[PDB]
Amino acid sequence: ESPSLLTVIIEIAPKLWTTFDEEGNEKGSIIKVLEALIVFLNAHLAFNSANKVAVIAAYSQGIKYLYPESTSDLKIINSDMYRRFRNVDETLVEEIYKLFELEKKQIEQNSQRSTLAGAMSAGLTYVNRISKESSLKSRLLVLTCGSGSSKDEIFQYIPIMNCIFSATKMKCPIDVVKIGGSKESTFLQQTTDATNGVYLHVESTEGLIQYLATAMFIDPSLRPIIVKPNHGSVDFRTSCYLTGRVVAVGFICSVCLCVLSIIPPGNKCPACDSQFDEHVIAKLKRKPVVPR
Amino acid sequence: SLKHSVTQYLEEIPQQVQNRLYTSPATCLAIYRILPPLAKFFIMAMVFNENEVPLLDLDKWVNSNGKLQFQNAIKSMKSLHLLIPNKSSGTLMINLNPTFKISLRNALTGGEVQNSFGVVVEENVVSLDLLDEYSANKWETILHFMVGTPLAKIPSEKVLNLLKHSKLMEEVNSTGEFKITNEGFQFLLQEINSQLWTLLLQYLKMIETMDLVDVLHFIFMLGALEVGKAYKILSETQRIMLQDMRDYGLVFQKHSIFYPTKLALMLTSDTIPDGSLIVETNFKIYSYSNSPLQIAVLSLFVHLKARFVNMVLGQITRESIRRALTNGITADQIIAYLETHAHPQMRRLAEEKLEKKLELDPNCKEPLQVLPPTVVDQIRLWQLELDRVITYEGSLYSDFETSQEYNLLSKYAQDIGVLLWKDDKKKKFFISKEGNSQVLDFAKR
Amino acid sequence: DSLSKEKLLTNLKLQQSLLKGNKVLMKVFQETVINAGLPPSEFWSTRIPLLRAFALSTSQKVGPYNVLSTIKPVNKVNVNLSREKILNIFENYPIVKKAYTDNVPKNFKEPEFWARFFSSKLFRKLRGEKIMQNDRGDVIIDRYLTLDQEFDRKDDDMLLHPVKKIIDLDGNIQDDPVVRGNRPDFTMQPGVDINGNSDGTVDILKGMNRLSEKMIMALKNEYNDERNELKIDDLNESYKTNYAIIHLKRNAHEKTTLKVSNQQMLQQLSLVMDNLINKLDLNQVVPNNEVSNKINKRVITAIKINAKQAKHNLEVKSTLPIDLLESCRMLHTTCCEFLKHFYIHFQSGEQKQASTVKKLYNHLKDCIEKLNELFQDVLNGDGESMSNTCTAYLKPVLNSITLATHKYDEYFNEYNN
Amino acid sequence: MGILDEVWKHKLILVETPDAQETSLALETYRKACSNGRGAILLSVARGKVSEGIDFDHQYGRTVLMIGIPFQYTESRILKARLEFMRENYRIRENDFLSFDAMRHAAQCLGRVLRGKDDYGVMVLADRRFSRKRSQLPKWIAQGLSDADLNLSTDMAISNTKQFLRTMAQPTDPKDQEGVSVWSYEDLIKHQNSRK
Amino acid sequence: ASLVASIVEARKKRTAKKNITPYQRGIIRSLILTLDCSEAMLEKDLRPNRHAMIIQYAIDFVHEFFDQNPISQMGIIIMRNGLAQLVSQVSGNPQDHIDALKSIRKQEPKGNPSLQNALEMARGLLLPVPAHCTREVLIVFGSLSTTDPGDIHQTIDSLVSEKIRVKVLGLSAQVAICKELCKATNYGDESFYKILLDETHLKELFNEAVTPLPVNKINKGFTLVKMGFPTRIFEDTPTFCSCHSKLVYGGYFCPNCHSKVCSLPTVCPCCDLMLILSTHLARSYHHLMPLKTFAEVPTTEKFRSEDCFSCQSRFPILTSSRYRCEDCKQEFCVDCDVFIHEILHNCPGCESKPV
Ligand SMILES: [Zn+2]
Ligand SMILES: [Zn+2]
Ligand SMILES: [Zn+2]
Ligand SMILES: [Zn+2]
Ligand SMILES: [Zn+2]
Repeated sequence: ESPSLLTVIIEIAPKLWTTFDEEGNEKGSIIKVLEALIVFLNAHLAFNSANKVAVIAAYSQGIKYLYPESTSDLKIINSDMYRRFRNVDETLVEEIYKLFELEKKQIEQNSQRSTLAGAMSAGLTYVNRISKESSLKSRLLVLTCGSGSSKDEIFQYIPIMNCIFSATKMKCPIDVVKIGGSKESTFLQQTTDATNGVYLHVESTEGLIQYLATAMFIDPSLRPIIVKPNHGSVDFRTSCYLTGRVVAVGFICSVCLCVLSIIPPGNKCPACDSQFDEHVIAKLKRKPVVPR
Repeated sequence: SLKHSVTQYLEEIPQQVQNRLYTSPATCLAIYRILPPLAKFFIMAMVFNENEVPLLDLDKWVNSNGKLQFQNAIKSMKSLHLLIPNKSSGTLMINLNPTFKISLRNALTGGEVQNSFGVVVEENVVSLDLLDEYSANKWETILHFMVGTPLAKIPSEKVLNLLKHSKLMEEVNSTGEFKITNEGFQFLLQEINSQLWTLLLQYLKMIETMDLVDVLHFIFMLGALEVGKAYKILSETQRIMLQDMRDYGLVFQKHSIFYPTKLALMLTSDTIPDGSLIVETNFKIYSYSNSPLQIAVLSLFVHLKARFVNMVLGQITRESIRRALTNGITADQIIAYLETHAHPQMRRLAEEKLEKKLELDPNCKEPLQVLPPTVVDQIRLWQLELDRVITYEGSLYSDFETSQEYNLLSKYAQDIGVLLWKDDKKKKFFISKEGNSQVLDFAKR
Repeated sequence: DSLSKEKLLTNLKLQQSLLKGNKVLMKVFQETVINAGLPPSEFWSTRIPLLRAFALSTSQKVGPYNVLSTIKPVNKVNVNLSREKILNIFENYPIVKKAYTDNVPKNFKEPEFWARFFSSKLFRKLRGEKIMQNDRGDVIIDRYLTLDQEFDRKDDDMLLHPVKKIIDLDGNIQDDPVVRGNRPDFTMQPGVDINGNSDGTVDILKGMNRLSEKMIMALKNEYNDERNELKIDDLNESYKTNYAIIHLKRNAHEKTTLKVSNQQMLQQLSLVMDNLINKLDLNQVVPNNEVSNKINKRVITAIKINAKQAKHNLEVKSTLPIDLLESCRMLHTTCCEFLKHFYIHFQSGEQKQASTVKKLYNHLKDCIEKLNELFQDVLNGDGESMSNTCTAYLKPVLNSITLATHKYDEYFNEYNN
Repeated sequence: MGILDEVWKHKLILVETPDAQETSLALETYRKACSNGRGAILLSVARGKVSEGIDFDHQYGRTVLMIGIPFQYTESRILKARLEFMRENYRIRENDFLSFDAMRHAAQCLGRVLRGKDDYGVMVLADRRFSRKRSQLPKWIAQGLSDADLNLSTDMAISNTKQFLRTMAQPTDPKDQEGVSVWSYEDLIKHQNSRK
Repeated sequence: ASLVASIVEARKKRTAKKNITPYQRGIIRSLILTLDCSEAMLEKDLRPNRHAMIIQYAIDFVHEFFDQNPISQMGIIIMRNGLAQLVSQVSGNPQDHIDALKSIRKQEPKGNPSLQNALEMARGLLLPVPAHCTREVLIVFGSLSTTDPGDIHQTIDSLVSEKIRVKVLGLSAQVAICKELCKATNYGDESFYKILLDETHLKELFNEAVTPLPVNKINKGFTLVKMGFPTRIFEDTPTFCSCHSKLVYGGYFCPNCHSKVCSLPTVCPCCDLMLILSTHLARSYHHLMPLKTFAEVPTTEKFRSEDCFSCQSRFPILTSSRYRCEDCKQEFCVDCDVFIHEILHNCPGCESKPV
């Protein structure tokens, strides 16, 4: 039908990749992933002649517009392959080596924040840019190494929600590929379910070629005539603000609107300092009255 | 019907000849480009595992909403002999063509290509200045030759013979002149890759043993080729028709190094606007387009006035209309050009009028013509007033009896495609002279 | 007024009115109280906003307007009377209402009356038409002329009121009671006819002024300050919003219900940069077709599972007998109504609610037994051919109902036991 | 003609009664009608009792239909004797003095619209002969009287009035008038120093 | 010379948006749009007529209001022929009011308005409304007058006493009584009686009315509210729903009383408790966390970068179009500034910059 603007974000982080390859033994698994993605973009740009690809990597200190080159020469790959495929693959391996050399250079400083949401947002802006230029399908791909330490998704939660709402406005499914020890990533699973995206988690770096060639090929040209393969289901619930556990039925502030599994101490808001009404909370604490 | 015509031709190509075509990765890449999305997905899934599948697994995977499209994809898949579906263990065991499979695999991996993507010399030069200019020159010469406006640079004698034999732009030997057939105007209406594909289909049809699969593989890799580089001059049949398509201006060859122009790229794939025309009830032309080719083709069916930078003006006359009509050029062809040359403001006004008339009545009691009938139906009324009769000439069988027999004989002619007209109420029908003998034999039996 | 919960429950006539308005409300109410015998106050206790909305919809009335000015004279004339406008004329002109009520129920017909009315000069007088002795009017309607005149006098007497001195033109002209000048112009004074009498334009102008005054006093119905009046707001301070901003302190609890080292990650990083600059092969990515076959098995299993999920993608089409379908829908509906009312009683939390809770518990038990007996009926009507589907269709409301019963029993054992 | 019946459908109509008391009740009615916003129209003589001490503002002073030149009654021997005496005394042109008095009565009629600078209003001149009298007219009045406005018809009068209403229906930034129209104490100080 | 006019227009525009505040703004909303369908809106004076455009704009308003703020109920009462007619009760489903408005499409606007009756029955409809819900009414009006049965000032006093605000979008010009309503209801503010100048301005006004409004400190109602996240099931068997009493394949399940529903964000029909998703509550967090404006750096000074930080394009070169996020110290293009300030609700420069 139409050229599908391909959007691929690769979450590269040595804190995750070192953790994964030390947990297992597949050194160069990230290289295997990169080669698989090279074949994936080849299969995509051979599926359609103009389904243009946006490739962005988010490193530890920030993000990088990988494909294409900025608005401001060895060949590792073979010379017998296709021209456009070779140009893209050579450009990406050059950009990847430059980013990895940079990452080796500035390895020793510490930044504990994931940049996945910012990378996703910048990619969505570029999707707006491409779609506003000249009619193009929007499909967003994330590659993550989930074997790293799940430190704090709490600050990541809000912009991820904002990105979900934006992609909902933009009819862009958010398809998730996870490689890690943890089977489940709740926010990503919720993201896939809300955006009609595809969630998938495995561990072995082998067979990802067949995995994301078979499953991760759904385009908006043929989305309604393809069943989604996701098996997990999400309650769309959140952990409590002061006890950190998910709540089924509970309480939220009339002002801050944060989930309270229990009564806040001092009857004041733990988010926006609103003192509440004692008769209200006593009625909330009321037991039912039962006949003797 | 370009993919339909090529797929039909390859289905006409036998199974092992198809398998010979499926040997090389460049041919497999071009054919994969031809395949529809469902079959494309199927083969890219199965190409990386040597696990044959039964049809039941694919059927369970397939959502039934697009099951007709799935049927089309697998019908093409089987009829191209790209599949080997056998009822193994009672189940229709699905198997891709293995030569196609491995050649696609090597093309995707960048593995063994045997320079099917091209025997490369890689002496790149500028193409906009030599290749594009010579290409535009030669294509301009053949295009104005095909227009009929006078031009000195005649085409090759091979293509001249192909035009003489073919029903495209008839070089009528009684007149000694190339003459616009209705098929010639179809070619004029065609897209550029459509014109190239019609030309190569006709040349492949006329050419015989010159190895047909050599021409096929060479055509597929020539489509697969890239612009602006020198390459090694391969099969000799491929080389001599390569020199032929050099004389067509497709490649810029320095008699061994050859430099393929942009025409190979357009043959491979496609790449208040230009070509947008404002219609007028006064038949005035407000074209947002200009070329000497545009004037040359507008000379056939439009009375023009002058040439300016984008502003080509004129007035469509009924003399111009009937000049188009008397060439055998179809009014449907004319409105094909017209409806491919519409303008934004007028089509927005037409859609506003359509949405206004939608709420009043579904039929609107108006003729079905979306382009504004104030100007557009004036041609369409002239289109209906052009033909406006039905002529039947030759044999005719009359005064049938039993209606039975009349329906039987008439139905039989329709089945064999020799029936030209019938009337239940008079129990009469007309059949072509070719089918006369067949109908008579059936009547006796 | 008619706005309390007691008033809305009291208005049985209005309750019957929107009852008769709906049809599923006869169905529901009939099952609720005619069939199940629920307290109809508690029936209407849920539908209180609906009752008040119906009341307020029925309760509004229009504002006054110049109905005689909207009357047009329209050869011949055909009466095209509108009853709402006839009552508008009645309300605007009680004299015309009186002239209707003492003549039509006594002497002649309504359309004959209105033809006489349009013929009458009293109609012209009450409208913006100057009376003329050339017009004959209608004698029966024009007998009310002096009655309308003394109505006008009484109404003007009513309309008289004292005036503020801040705007009192009478005080303004009573500034100097001994002004001795010259007689003002005939042009700019109220002109008269030849014989000194007026034409009556002052009468028609004071009449339309009386119409305006009657308007504004109809507005002014049952349903010092000059300091505020003379304020010059243009030289005053601009109003500023007292809207409160909000901050947000941020301290979230961690999610509740081995550690890597820089040396080791640096060693691996050095090694993988070495591998990166060393080599990269696309061709090695092809799997072993056996672990890949297990991947095929996993993928196809996921496809089968989610396809069976998608296989069950007006209500659904069903092969029920239509009567039993309606009966089971009805039973589901009244069970839902019972359950909602029982929850209303339970979440209320009073000792006054106790007998209500007990009785609704009994009703829920009765509904359970009736569901079971219905299951016996579809049992011996189907041989459990699709009586299984009947049981499963009525299942989840039954599960919620019996869960509520268990909750009631548990809280009974909590408090009493 | 029954035009007043059409006028009934939009606003009330109030006429200057010869009784000042009924006129007072009438103006109270107009006041309350513009108070509730249902709208009303006053009909008063140019020299009539309303015109000499009653102001109208921000809904009361919004638009005025001045009807023609308010010339005095021409055939007054009293007026003619006045004209003769004042011409004999101060060499006064009689027609010019008549235009002066008409003039000044019209200004008295039209001066009761703008109470504060926040108010706004539109003025009409419903006579052909007014066009020669802008030089007569008061300076601040005529400074808003543009040269295109000297001879207008109903259509562009309506269009300009609608656009004026659209214009006056907008808020205004205080920065554009904080030093040129409205003055603070510091603004007056700065102006006084600038005078110094 | 058009760029100088554009620059001074942008300056006079940005003078209003210089002050950006984190006011407490209402989330539990209660919005009523009454419609008049009278003889005034029969004017074709704006194309095609006022009735058609207010229908279309109300469709858009319903969509935008339910998208941005799904945590409110919407009621519509039409005004026609001296009567105010309720056509849409307050509900969580926008589609009901969409269908009611589609019924309003084909019927004919005629009559005269009565804001007294309209606001009175709007008050009565707004009467059984909980405390946290912010009762506010949008009123469209085309007349310059209002026929009424009785006093409006008693209604004004009652509405002020019952803590309901109004905002009037008049058509022709200002009406003094509507100004009085807006001022007295709105604590003396004049920022609520708004008059359009064209249909584009009407569109902008409707978009402005979409947004939540700030609340007052004196109008203090700071409390908690009980909430419950339900669970969605995907069952093989169709099942009867509690709300519409019909067979449903799927449906959420009640967290408290374990019944099932058909739509969200809705309250329970059985345990009678509100059920939402965390997406719904996080939907207004841009209102809860506003975004600072981005400053163009001047063309005279030296520049940190010459191409856009976010969209990655070259900055064009008289003036300098480098909108700087001072919170992240990065300059951006106008397109990215628009997208981040309106569509997005995060600054990726501040996402990359660690705190
Ligand atoms: Zn809070
Ligand atoms: Zn339902
Ligand atoms: Zn519940
Ligand atoms: Zn940018
Ligand atoms: Zn920033």
